[PDB]
Amino acid sequence: AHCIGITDRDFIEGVHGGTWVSATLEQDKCVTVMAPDKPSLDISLETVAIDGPAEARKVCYNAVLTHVKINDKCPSTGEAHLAEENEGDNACKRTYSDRGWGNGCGLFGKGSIVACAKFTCAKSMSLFEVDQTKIQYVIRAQLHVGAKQENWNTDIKTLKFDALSGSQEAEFTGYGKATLECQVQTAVDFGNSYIAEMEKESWIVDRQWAQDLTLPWQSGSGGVWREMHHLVEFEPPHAATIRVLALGNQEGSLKTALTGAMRVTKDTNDNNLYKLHGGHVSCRVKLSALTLKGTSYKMCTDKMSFVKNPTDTGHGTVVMQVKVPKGAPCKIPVIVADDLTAAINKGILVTVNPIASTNDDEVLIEVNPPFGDSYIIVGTGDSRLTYQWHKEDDDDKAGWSHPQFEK
Amino acid sequence: VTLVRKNRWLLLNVTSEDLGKTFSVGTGNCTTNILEAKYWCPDSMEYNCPNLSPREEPDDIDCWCYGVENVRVAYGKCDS
Ligand SMILES: *[C@@H]1O[C@H](CO[C@H]2O[C@@H](C)[C@@H](O)[C@@H](O)[C@@H]2O)[C@@H](O[C@@H]2O[C@H](CO)[C@@H](O[C@@H]3O[C@H](CO[C@H]4O[C@H](CO)[C@@H](O)[C@H](O)[C@@H]4O)[C@@H](O)[C@H](O[C@H]4O[C@H](CO)[C@@H](O)[C@H](O)[C@@H]4O)[C@@H]3O)[C@H](O)[C@H]2NC(C)=O)[C@H](O)[C@H]1NC(C)=O
Ligand SMILES: *[C@@H]1O[C@H](CO)[C@@H](O[C@@H]2O[C@H](CO)[C@@H](O)[C@H](O)[C@H]2NC(C)=O)[C@H](O)[C@H]1NC(C)=O
Repeated sequence: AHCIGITDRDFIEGVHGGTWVSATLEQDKCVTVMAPDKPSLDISLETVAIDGPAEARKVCYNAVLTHVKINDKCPSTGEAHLAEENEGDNACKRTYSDRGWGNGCGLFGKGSIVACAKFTCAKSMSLFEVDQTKIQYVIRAQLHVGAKQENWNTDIKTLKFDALSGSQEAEFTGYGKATLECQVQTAVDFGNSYIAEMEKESWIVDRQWAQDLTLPWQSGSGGVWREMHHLVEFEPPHAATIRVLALGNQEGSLKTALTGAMRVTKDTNDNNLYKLHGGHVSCRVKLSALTLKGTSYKMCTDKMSFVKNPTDTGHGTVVMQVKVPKGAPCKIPVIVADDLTAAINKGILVTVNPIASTNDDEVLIEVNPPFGDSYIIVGTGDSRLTYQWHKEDDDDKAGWSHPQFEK
Repeated sequence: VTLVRKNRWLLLNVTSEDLGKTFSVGTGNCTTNILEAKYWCPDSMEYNCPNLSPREEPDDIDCWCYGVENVRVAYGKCDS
């Protein structure tokens, strides 16, 4: 029933005799599935996300240098060394400086000089491996039974999926069950893609591009920084000193490069859940196990009333809320005719076999009237409810496709 | 300034208060002209101070010693 609350909607029609239908679920869109003698089924794609992706790399874009040591030796007296060269948390550079009289060397020429600095990564970008199989996606399912809007959330069955999760059953008490075989289709190939994270912001990036970044990177589980020299600046050496400086924060450059990349929404509650954008889900739905409640109910013959007058949904359909004070349990007779005399239903009833199980029940009914002038008729006799309607013929937000038969 | 004996090396630990100062070390002396130097912090620098001959004028160095061997200067760039 919740498709009514959703702007972008599509109607799947099942052919009498078929048991399966095919539906394409896009994000922020809803699909109403209708089959003869079957209750209509609203299905919608809530979220498509990846949960707990293994961290492949970390890429430091802001480094901090501390404790700079520099050693040197006069020409032809041997190479100069530091203990830090053996220390893995140190970025070092070996080079030579001009030496001679004036800096305490008896020989004029290139003398050895080495600089080491303690490397600490202030800020790094995380890179996650996205597993095709660990990809999760959630689908909301609901029926058109006559529930008030205020109750929709409690009637919605939530179907959780992952890649190769198997078919998921949606069981509705009194109306049977529907079965969903879904296959998730992502916009991005994950064989050549990382999930990049900087601060709160996330993106989908290319693996080769990320590996080719001239920046210090750390392996999974960490404990070692490779290519520190990318964020360390060694100025041309003086006789016995070298100015070593940490490079500017490369946050800006990184963001700039990331402007040309798709973005990912990190889940608010969970720090490990990453919601994907634009993906769609191809679903195959079995309806043969769905049934209708109140098929045995006698038709409502008592005076009913409109709690909510027939109102346009924006989908080209009409919703009304009908109160049944007496006669329950009973079937609510609903048709959409050409006039007040004819009794041929020209409208399409979304709420198949509307019933009122108890007295003073308020049943929400949706129906698709034909174009132009028609009359909505609820119940029969002189106490019946009538409401003149007109359908503009203008374009509506709802999409209709060809009815389908699948064995 | 503080001067400490560390293994083979003699450590000239200077601050901004020691700018341009010459100190009598043993039988010789040592001098530093390091604008960069302020007070001690992890953001530090440590390197050699060349032992120069009696008439050897400093060249491309901001720290040196006359008659003193194995001296290294160390300083911080942080403010107290
Ligand atoms: C830190 O230490 C530096 C090194 O000094 C060395 O020399 C000895 C004497 C000790 O001081 C040791 O600590 C060290 O090994 C100091 O730099 C040097 O300072 C000395 C002392 O002032 C300077 O020596 C002087 O040089 C003058 C050069 O001018 C003449 O030189 C030629 C010969 O080379 C003459 O023929 C010409 O006429 C030139 O005019 C010279 O005139 C001086 O001689 C007179 O003084 C000495 C001692 O006072 C005395 O023995 C002699 O008989 C004369 O009366 C003297 O030889 C040296 O040039 C200078 N070197 C540099 C590179 O600056 C430094 O000052 C010191 N720092 C502090 C703060 O003290
Ligand atoms: C240079 O001198 C500073 C100042 O004394 C030294 O920093 C001291 O280190 C001790 C621990 O050894 C700590 O209490 C403080 O960090 C400093 N103390 C004081 C009183 O300032 C620094 O370690 C020296 N540098 C070297 C290379 O020895």
